[PDB]
Amino acid sequence: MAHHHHHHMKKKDPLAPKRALSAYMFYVKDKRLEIIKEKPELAKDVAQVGKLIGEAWGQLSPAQKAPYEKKAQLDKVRYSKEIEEYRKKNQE
Repeated sequence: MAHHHHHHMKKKDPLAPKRALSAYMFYVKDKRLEIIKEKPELAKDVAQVGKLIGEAWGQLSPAQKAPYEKKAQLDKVRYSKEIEEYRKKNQE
């Protein structure tokens, strides 16, 4: 199973429990995927996209930040701990 089409790498986490992406990642991938679909030219501008995220955040309002943060945290925590114990007691 070593072809040019499919390369050996971490494409997904099949050895992990059930869980969905967190608000944090959602926003990140959202803004990025959006800037790419609408502007695929700068899609190869890691620095650009990054600056956009940081700026939008530091200049974001408490309305969306409230839930975005609360969810991002609760999710990041629950997920972190979840996978933490699972991984520690995985491949048994």
